[PDB]
Amino acid sequence: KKRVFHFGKGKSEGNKTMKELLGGKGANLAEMASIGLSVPPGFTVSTEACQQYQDAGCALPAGLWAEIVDGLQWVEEYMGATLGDPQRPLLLSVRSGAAVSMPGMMDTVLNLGLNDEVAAGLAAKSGERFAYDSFRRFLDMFGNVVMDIPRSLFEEKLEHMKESKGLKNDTDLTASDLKELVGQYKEVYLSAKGEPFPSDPKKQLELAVLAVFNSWESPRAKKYRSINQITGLRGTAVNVQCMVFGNMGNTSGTGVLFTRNPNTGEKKLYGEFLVNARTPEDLDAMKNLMPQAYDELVENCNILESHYKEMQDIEFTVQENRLWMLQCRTGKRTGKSAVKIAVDMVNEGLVEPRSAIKMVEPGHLDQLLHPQFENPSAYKDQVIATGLPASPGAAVGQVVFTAEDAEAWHSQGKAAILVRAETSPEDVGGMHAAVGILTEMTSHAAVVARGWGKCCVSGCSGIRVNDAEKLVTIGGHVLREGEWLSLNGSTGEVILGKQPLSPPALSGDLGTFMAWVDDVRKLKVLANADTPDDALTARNNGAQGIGLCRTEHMFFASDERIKAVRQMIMAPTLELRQQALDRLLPYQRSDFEGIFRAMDGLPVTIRLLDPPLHEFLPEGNIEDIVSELCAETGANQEDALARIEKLSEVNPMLGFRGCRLGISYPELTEMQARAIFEAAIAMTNQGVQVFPEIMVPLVGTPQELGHQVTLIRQVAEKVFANVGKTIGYKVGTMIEIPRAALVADEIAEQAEFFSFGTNDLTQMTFGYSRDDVGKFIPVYLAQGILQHDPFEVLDQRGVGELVKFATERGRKARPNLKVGICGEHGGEPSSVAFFAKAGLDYVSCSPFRVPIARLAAAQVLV
Amino acid sequence: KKRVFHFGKGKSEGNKTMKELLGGKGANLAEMASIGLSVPPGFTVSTEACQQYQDAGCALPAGLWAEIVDGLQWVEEYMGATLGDPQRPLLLSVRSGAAVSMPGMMDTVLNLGLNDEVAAGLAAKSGERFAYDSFRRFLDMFGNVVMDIPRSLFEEKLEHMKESKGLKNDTDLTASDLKELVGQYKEVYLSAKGEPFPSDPKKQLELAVLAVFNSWESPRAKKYRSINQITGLRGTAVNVQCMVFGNMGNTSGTGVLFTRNPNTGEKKLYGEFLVNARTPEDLDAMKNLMPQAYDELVENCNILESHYKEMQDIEFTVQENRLWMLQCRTGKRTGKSAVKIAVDMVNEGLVEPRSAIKMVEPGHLDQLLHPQFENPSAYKDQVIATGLPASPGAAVGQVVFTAEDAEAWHSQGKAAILVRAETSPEDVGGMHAAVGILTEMTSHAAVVARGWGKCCVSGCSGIRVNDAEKLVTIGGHVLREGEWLSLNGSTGEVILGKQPLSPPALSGDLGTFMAWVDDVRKLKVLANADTPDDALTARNNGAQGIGLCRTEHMFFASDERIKAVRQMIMAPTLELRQQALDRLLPYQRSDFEGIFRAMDGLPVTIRLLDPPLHEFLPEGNIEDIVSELCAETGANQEDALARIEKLSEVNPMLGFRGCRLGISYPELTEMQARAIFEAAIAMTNQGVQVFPEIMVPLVGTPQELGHQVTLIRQVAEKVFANVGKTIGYKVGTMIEIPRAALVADEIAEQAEFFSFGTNDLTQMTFGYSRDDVGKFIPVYLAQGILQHDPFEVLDQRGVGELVKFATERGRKARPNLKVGICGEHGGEPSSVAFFAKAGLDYVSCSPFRVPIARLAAAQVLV
Ligand SMILES: [Mg+2]
Ligand SMILES: [Mg+2]
Repeated sequence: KKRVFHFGKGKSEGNKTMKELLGGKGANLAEMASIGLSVPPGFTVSTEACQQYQDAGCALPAGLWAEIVDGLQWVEEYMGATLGDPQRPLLLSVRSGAAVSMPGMMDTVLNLGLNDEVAAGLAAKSGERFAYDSFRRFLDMFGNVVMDIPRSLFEEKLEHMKESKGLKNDTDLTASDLKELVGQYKEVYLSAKGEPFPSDPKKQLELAVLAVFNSWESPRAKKYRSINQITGLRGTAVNVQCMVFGNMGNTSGTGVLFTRNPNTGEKKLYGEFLVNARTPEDLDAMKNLMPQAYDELVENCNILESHYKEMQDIEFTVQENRLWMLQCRTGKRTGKSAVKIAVDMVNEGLVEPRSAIKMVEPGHLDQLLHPQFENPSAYKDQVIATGLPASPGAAVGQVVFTAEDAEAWHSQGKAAILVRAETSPEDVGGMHAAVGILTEMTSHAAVVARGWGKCCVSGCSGIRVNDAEKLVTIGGHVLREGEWLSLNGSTGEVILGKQPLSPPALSGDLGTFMAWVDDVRKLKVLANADTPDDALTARNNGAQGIGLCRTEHMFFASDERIKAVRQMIMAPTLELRQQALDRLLPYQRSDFEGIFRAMDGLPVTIRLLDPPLHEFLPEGNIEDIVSELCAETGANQEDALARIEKLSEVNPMLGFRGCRLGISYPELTEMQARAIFEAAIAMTNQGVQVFPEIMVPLVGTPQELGHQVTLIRQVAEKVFANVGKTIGYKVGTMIEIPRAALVADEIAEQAEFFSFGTNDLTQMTFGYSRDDVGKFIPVYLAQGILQHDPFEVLDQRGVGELVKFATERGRKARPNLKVGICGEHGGEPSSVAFFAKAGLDYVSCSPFRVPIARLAAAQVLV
Repeated sequence: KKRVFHFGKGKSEGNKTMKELLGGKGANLAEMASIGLSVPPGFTVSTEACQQYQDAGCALPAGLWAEIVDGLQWVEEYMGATLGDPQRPLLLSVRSGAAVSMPGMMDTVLNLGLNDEVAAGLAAKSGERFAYDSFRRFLDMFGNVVMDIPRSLFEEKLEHMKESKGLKNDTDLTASDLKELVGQYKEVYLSAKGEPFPSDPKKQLELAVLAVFNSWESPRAKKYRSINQITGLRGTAVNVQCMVFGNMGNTSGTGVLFTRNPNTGEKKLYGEFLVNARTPEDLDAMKNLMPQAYDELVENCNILESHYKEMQDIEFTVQENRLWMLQCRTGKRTGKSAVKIAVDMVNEGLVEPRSAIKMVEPGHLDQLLHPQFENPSAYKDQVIATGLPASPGAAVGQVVFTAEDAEAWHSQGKAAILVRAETSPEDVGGMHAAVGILTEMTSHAAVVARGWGKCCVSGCSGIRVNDAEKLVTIGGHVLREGEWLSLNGSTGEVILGKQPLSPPALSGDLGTFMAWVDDVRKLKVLANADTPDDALTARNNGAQGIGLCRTEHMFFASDERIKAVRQMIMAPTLELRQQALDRLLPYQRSDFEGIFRAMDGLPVTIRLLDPPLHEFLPEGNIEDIVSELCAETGANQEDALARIEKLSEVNPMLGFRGCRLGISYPELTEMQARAIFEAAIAMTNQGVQVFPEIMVPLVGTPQELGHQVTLIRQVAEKVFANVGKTIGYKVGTMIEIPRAALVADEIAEQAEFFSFGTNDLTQMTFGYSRDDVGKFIPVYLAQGILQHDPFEVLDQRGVGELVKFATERGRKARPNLKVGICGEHGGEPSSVAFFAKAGLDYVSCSPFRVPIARLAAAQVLV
């Protein structure tokens, strides 16, 4: 067989490697057959046959039809049926298929080899209504796809029939009605084509083949190929196969199933079977009717899992007590099911760890990191609305309408659902105290929740929040302060009442799976945390330390801390401006001690003040901003106003911030370094292992870094002397300025470690203000100008080149330079993959993204 | 002579090439002597002698003193005088000097070999008061620099003498008073050193030599060397020479001069001579007293110019009818003098063009591009204040206090001086109409003037501008509207009245000099102009076309045009938003026709709209902004407010601007392209040669550029068809986004030319908001973190690498890719030099910077 390959249970001339000749689908059919799967017999016309076709004057090649006939004869003899015979009928299916995906190809044609005589022979065991309904559809399909007859001509008589009969929803058409349409359809063949419908099965087949070959050069198919610059190909193949039915009596039927439970992972066939074809009946009912069939099904499923090393979602049809395998694909499943299956298959000795790692997707794993309801279905009779999955996870708490109230609930150890028509940066404190957030995937609330791993249903516009009064209008029900409400941040649903939460998992399979993940990955995964509590949550999620502790975020923690910063900025005498810095030192030192204890034994990287001073000022009308500052700091109006204007900036993202501030106000960096080293020593004295790292933000030259490094080392010497003890530590820098990447060799002389700030790097490289990019990104994506939003998915070609240059040049200067990334791409699978192959030492992300990062760092290596 | 080289008129063992052994100064002295200059005889101790010194146990090397003695004997026999002899006295000078500049070295010591006996022998012909005053100074100097005796010990007796005598301003001290101090000074030698002042000339010399060798390892000298990582050196040399005086009678004197007039360039000795030493007398008086001397001077000057190929500023001393050449250096001169001298020296066959080009500095040339007063001195008795040279040039006009009034004066063809305590972006229209600007080098007014080439004296804080009333308080005089006032933007002066302006130059020397400049340069120099009048001013300054015409600046031209843009932004129906665009089309088309005619025969590159739409909105309180917009566009309050907020941005430099706007609102780019092509055809039909170029701003990907290019080419096809004519044109892009540089190979597929926008490129590369960088740049420069402001002087190491990468990769893709730069570095000498060697095709700057650019593009090549 050089152009036509037949195939059947345990028989096939082709093999799984011939994707070129047999096309993707052909090669798979051959493989499925080659391993003993009960697949209806058939044959495949190679892509060469399609090439010789278009080349030999775009006409049917010599000898092909001969081989095709051999194939069919082989299939007929195999199935115990013949093409165009009422007694022993043989109906076929004709599908196309290239080596790769390709649109515009001839649509699948079912039940070929059918005619008035065969249709009657079919009504025999399957029924009359089914036979002629099928004959009608075939005439339509074969006519439109093979003969190029407008479907409209056919639909013109189908609806013109109801206009006389009495219905429009086809299903009422009786047997005779169908026979009448069959006649009317054939006349369409004479009216449109001039000639009659080919009643000879062989003629149909021939045409169908030619129809497929011609589909390779179709408009859609060529545009597609022309767009992706797809060349070499050679054409499409022709996959022919036998039709089968489960309506030839009670000794037949159809069913679908997952070789394993797609929700729990339990190793048990999970599906349903329909007898003679109503509503489905479970599997156990099949064997109790078709024993030899159910047994064949079982052996088929075992084969699938043994060979494909994966759970399968299939469609089978048992015809007259004989089972048939029609469709098989890797089965979708929940994360719970994904992890259990991966682990059982390893324990079963079916797959090894390195392969199991690829069986759990980031989406699967995410599901297991947040609490979930016990039965999202059991509460269908209670759902009262649906919004957007701003942040996955299940939550149950009492309704509240203010951050302050949420915080209050939290302080009493109680669960509250914060509900606000919309949120603001001032409610952030309450949003963290709430067990769930609900507002009337891109909303600013959603983003915040995700990092915390907090449930949040945003964009639920079908809601009205009554503030004056303490109630909210949602769906048809009204909820008032104190009433229970459930939120599903994964589905976006807003159930009513107190739905149950699945209890902690005891299987240990997640722990088992993750140990493989951690064994395989080379990248370390750190966490971005600014508080002792987040440090703990990061450690519990497997973080190997803290790659980024943002000191500015340690002040927006309380009104008191914020006022303290303002006092600093408004100081009149250095005698007081130092007193204000001294005040900030305790807050810092206290927070660092807490973070260090939580990270006992792990490296902790703390970044020097980065935001422009303007950020720590009240917001609102200028007059009011001035009033608040005077009351909070003791400054007069003139000075306050002058100071506010002086701190104002046109482009704050590139203004007076980062090391520029640290360099201009040395005392600031000296205060933070003192706070760090003193906290470190205090915790060491209590037996905590502390490995502090100090990082300088927004550096663009070696000089800026050197200046800050000198300051840090000086403070370290004094603190160590004053406390009579010394501990190791490291000084490093952020690489978020494109210039820094360019002169990374020079910068590496002073920095012991590099930490890419791809957020800022992406902003400066693209010249994109993330704060304002929302005004044109949608258009860029819609227009194909951008493939992905650079802020979510690392732009490997651009930003990526700078990361590579910087990494290479920095390590050439300091061979053991530690290199990481703390931008948000640090928790994004495709970005993490790029960082791994770029040779970075680690990635650092939010606490709850840590497991995802770990998974991604392993998957890229296997 | 292997360690000590003597030298005299036409005699010297060393030569101009021995900068290593003889040090920079030694080699020069040798060269000066080697060509027959009348330089007092002397000798130089090689740097080896200094090395052997520090190495042989930091002590005087063997044989050296022997050679030193040979040298002195040679000099004595040469001069007809002996060391330590009253009758035939010989006084020496001892200077240090390495191969390169080096601070911390032993200070120059004059009149060595002096004592009580010699001092008397000196009082003989020079006088008593001079002799002992010199002896006193020598004792002091020799004691402090050679014996390490605190000057304080000496000054303690110098002021303690006046406390008894009766004066403090040394010059009254009589001969005997000096003799008394001489005695008191020597006692300081016994009190401080223990031993007496070495009265033996030979001992002094020896010590002096050792003093110099020891100066190489001095604190200051080592820190300096340690900072610049200066190695290899080997030490400093010792230059010894004979002293000479012009106070030994009427047959002696001293004088200084320029071999050519430093103000006009006239080939005539320009200087003054002082007899026996009062107030100086001109040169002609020298010959009429010392003929053989004046004749020697003449031959010396001719030699200097013949050998050094440059005008010289010197100091000479004629002692007893014998001339001596003491100091020679290239003479400072005005730009007028620089150009005339360079051109005459070529005509004289003294230097060739390639060398003359290096004789005129950018500062020199700048002086000749703007009008100047006839005699800044003649108006000294009229100056009434002094400020900052915000923008060079002389200006004479009537005082006015509003832009509107300046514009009014201009419309009547009259000269006005705009005077405002400070200026704003709204007065820009009047500032251009004024012939001069004056406000009460970094002020925003100054910068603006420079481009226009307009006179401006900013920062003249000693001024009070009375608005209510139409007068201004300056100096002691009060000026009211209409009164004449003169401004010097070069000096910063504010003369009173109507001072005369030098008439146009007729020499033709500037034209001659510039033709050499233009012959040598390879870079073409284009101009940045947005109006027909600026295009003309650029052409008159030698611009070879327009590298950048900013279309946004073509709208801030008149209230009407600005309102038209606002109407566009506030359009309610597309039926009107197009009517608003149609309105903008005429303004554009009309301006382009004008620009094209002025640039007949030269390429004109026009850039698509670049500023964020927010920029075209009124400024002020929000409520007022809304009111104005409603009145100007017909919008209601709600919509106006919504629109204003919607256009607001956090970081406008990286927001919704440039091609992002052109891509999101295609009609905008279609309107501009139509305007361009229609203007081009209209002018071609009138016989003007038009070579239009369309440039796409702020591109970061090939896709953004392709999208805009497609739009442009479509409009070009329609316009050419509608007008039945076709002309050539080009499409290109700005390279101001770091990412664009990185993917310049891809971008080059669509762009026919690259134009670097180093302003923006520098902002994104450094992450510097130029609008806000002023808050830390001063500190960075003061702290040595930055060498230069990157926005003025191209950062070759960083921004420069991106320019190189982009240029190389872009040309590899499109070999004939035209590559230029239009950022401000395009007119900065060191930046222009970098662009030339980077292989760019051209630079484009403001109109009046064009000649400077041309000069710089030539100087880098010779
Ligand atoms: Mg950052
Ligand atoms: Mg720009």
